[PDB]
Amino acid sequence: MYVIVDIQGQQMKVEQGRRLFVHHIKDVESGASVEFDKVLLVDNNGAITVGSPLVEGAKVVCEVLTPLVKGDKVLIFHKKRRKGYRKLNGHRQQFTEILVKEVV
Amino acid sequence: ARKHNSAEARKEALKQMYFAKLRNVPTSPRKMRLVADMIRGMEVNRALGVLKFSNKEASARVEKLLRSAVANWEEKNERKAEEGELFVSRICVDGASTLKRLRPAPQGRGYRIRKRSNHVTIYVDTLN
Amino acid sequence: MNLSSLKPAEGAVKSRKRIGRGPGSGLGGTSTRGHKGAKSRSGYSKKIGF
Amino acid sequence: MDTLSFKTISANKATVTKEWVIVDAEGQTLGRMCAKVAKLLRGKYKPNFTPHVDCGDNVIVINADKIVLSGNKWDGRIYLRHTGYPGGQRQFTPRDFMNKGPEYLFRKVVKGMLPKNRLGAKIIGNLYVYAGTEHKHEAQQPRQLDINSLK
Amino acid sequence: PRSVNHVASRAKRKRILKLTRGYFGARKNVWTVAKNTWEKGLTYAYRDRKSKKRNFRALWIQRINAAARLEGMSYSRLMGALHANGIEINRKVLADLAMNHPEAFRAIVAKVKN
RNA sequence: ACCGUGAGGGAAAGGUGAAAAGAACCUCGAACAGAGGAGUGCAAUAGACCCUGAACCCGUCUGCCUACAAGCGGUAGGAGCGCCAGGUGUGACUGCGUGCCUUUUGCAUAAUGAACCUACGAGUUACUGUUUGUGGCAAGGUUAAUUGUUA
RNA sequence: UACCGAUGGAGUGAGGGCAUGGGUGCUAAGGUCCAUGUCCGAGAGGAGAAGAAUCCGGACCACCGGCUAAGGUCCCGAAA
RNA sequence: UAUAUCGGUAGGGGAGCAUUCCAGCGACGUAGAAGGGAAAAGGGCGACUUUUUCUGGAGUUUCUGGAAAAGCAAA
Ligand SMILES: [K+]
Ligand SMILES: [K+]
Ligand SMILES: [K+]
Ligand SMILES: [K+]
Ligand SMILES: [K+]
Ligand SMILES: [K+]
Ligand SMILES: [K+]
Ligand SMILES: [K+]
Ligand SMILES: [Mg+2]
Ligand SMILES: [Mg+2]
Ligand SMILES: [Mg+2]
Ligand SMILES: [Mg+2]
Ligand SMILES: [Mg+2]
Ligand SMILES: [Mg+2]
Ligand SMILES: [Mg+2]
Ligand SMILES: [Mg+2]
Ligand SMILES: [Mg+2]
Ligand SMILES: [Mg+2]
Ligand SMILES: [Mg+2]
Ligand SMILES: [Mg+2]
Ligand SMILES: [Mg+2]
Ligand SMILES: [Mg+2]
Ligand SMILES: [Mg+2]
Ligand SMILES: [Mg+2]
Ligand SMILES: [Mg+2]
Ligand SMILES: [Mg+2]
Ligand SMILES: [Mg+2]
Ligand SMILES: [Mg+2]
Ligand SMILES: [Mg+2]
Ligand SMILES: [Mg+2]
Ligand SMILES: [Mg+2]
Ligand SMILES: [Mg+2]
Ligand SMILES: [Mg+2]
Ligand SMILES: [Mg+2]
Ligand SMILES: [Mg+2]
Ligand SMILES: [Mg+2]
Ligand SMILES: [Mg+2]
Ligand SMILES: [Mg+2]
Ligand SMILES: [Mg+2]
Ligand SMILES: [Mg+2]
Ligand SMILES: [Mg+2]
Ligand code: NA
Ligand code: NA
Ligand code: NA
Repeated sequence: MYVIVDIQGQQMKVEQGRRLFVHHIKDVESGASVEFDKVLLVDNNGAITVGSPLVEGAKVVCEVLTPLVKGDKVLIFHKKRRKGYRKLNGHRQQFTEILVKEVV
Repeated sequence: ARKHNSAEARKEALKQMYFAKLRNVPTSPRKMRLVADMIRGMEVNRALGVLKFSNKEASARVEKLLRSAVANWEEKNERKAEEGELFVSRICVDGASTLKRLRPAPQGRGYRIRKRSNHVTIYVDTLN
Repeated sequence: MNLSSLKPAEGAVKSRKRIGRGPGSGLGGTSTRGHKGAKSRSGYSKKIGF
Repeated sequence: MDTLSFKTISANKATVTKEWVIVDAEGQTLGRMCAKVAKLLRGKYKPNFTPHVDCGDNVIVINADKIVLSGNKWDGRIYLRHTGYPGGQRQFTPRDFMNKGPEYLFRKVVKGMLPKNRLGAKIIGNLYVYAGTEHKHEAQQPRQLDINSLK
Repeated sequence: PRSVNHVASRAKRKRILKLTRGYFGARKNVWTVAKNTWEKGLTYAYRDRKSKKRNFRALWIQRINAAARLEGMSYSRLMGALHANGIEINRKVLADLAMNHPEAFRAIVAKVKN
């Protein structure tokens, strides 16, 4: 059984014990519990439920493993030729690692 | 003691290699490399015949280098080599120091002449 | 404080401006002089009263 | 690190689902049929379509000499080519192509609707065109596709 | 005093030249050529980070179109029906279901087939 | 040194090792030409051009790719193969993409400029004004040249 | 929402295209001289095959989320 | 805390990194310094910084303040 759930503005297909990376959740610590409503589809191993105003009464419960994980460094470069304008910066996206414990 | 240990390791490693070197041969590395590519990977007695009868000038020095390498193998293995036993397992030609000369050209101009040298390395081994 | 933790008053010392040392500083290339004309040249001086 | 965890899958040579299909050109317009044939060869009818893989079907066209061209295009459409020598431009018609053989006209049309790269050059080799109804492609079991069903 | 930053000046070049490995010919190791090549590549990377979103959306739409035509609809009709019914599943999830979970895609289509 | 009839102009060029202990003797070879050994030495990949030993440039080996393919050579995707536990090499195939500097109303420009690398190379200092940040004293503020003591 | 005083530091004083009102020219010119706006200059992104200033639109960074503009939905090429 | 704002040439303003040397305070080094090769990690962002290993075989460095022969891609 899997579900389609919106976590931090992104729709993910999740199952029990799946170890997601999601957009950073602020003000949590390792081992904390986070609930996620907004389930759009439930596949119960053959039976499919589709929710237009969300699937009612469904949720995904997760545990925070790592509250802050940084992605790979990306170089951000701007240059306009013959104008002398040039700048180079670094960027790292921030994520939270979670583990799915229960799917309702 | 660090450099002594490193040197001892390298000295032990060299005992299992059978090679000879020619250094600062006052001839063109490219022309020498033609001969090297001709004899790379070839059985030693055929290589000696090829170098003896080759039409390149550098083959004469390559032949004596090959004989020296076979002698080094024989000394390090404490026995004489048999027929068809050894083969040219590695050979390389590197460029070496250049002599710079000046040659006059028309209307008062002077041009540079390069007299090049090379190094040759030959490793022999058995066709195992 | 002693000789090991000397500290000037806040805002008392300022770093000097260094031109002609690259694009990121904002002061390289033409080095604050504009493009051409008399005022861009080495040794230009203003004639006083001209 | 790979922080995505929800990725779109690309099909590859092992996981593509290629099939042999047979289409009929009894009374079809040439360009309209060839556009759908190009879609079939490209793989745009597959839910696992992948732009960098040959993922489409092998298409056998039968009754190719019964294709239809509207208007005066049988002789009025002028194809131009060049031999590369001075004064070397040459003219020909779809009629000249069809006289040479239906497969030449069909290949000329389908190429042009295929992508212009190495993948398209390979994909054009999956098209088989026959004048009659007699072709020898047993042991592949091509299924019969109604060309009018595709939209 | 005399100051020459030999080591730092050389280290900057060496750090950048580690990034130009794999390039063709002089563009991998000759420094003025290599540094020229690497910056143009950075402008390309900025542009392509934006273009990647459009490319992946186009791929999803094509896969959804094929699956909808298998089910009997077209992409535009299917998406109009989904929007009218208020289904918020995005094109990435729809394309994933179309490729890998055809029964789920079929149930979604059957929901709005009315 | 070299260049110039001459007046004159005018270079490049430091580093074995603590100590020469600077490699007796053997092997290949006409020959140290050079090397492989042995021996000295902490170390000879410190062996005389000898501390360290970078780049451009030149080779050999191993892995992967490559003989139906067409444009600044990258960038974003992405199989397969190969190494060492989720890292690393390569890159079938696909999308996008006319270097850089300078000068210009405007340059892929068939406008300028550079063979490449390493090293060198261009808003500095003094005095006097002025504005300002920060301070000391304050109806006052400040000494110059110089002098005394010990230095 | 940043207009004036006083003070420290400037650069610019070769402009260009389009629309509108005109002079000049031949009611020629990617011509030339003014005026009023606008854009390029100093501006990336989308459509127009490819185009400095025509049509849409002003780029803090990241995203394999969504809605739209001009313009489009047979294939190359997203969508009837 | 909210709201607003963050394309840029000439050009103005702000805040920093590295380099050589000095003062003060701490430290390291033949049980291996600087330098050279390879690898890994980090930074609102960046200039850059740490760590591991090989080579190397004798010096180097942290923080606070001070002073400049203080940074190259084109002449
Ligand atoms: K410049
Ligand atoms: K030494
Ligand atoms: K020494
Ligand atoms: K070396
Ligand atoms: K490429
Ligand atoms: K010219
Ligand atoms: K004007
Ligand atoms: K030092
Ligand atoms: Mg010679
Ligand atoms: Mg001869
Ligand atoms: Mg003469
Ligand atoms: Mg500026
Ligand atoms: Mg000026
Ligand atoms: Mg200039
Ligand atoms: Mg001017
Ligand atoms: Mg002068
Ligand atoms: Mg978008
Ligand atoms: Mg002699
Ligand atoms: Mg050494
Ligand atoms: Mg040395
Ligand atoms: Mg061909
Ligand atoms: Mg081939
Ligand atoms: Mg001009
Ligand atoms: Mg242009
Ligand atoms: Mg000129
Ligand atoms: Mg030139
Ligand atoms: Mg040029
Ligand atoms: Mg250059
Ligand atoms: Mg140069
Ligand atoms: Mg003027
Ligand atoms: Mg004027
Ligand atoms: Mg004009
Ligand atoms: Mg200008
Ligand atoms: Mg503007
Ligand atoms: Mg829409
Ligand atoms: Mg389409
Ligand atoms: Mg903006
Ligand atoms: Mg800005
Ligand atoms: Mg060590
Ligand atoms: Mg300097
Ligand atoms: Mg330099
Ligand atoms: Na000797
Ligand atoms: Na030149
Ligand atoms: Na500033």
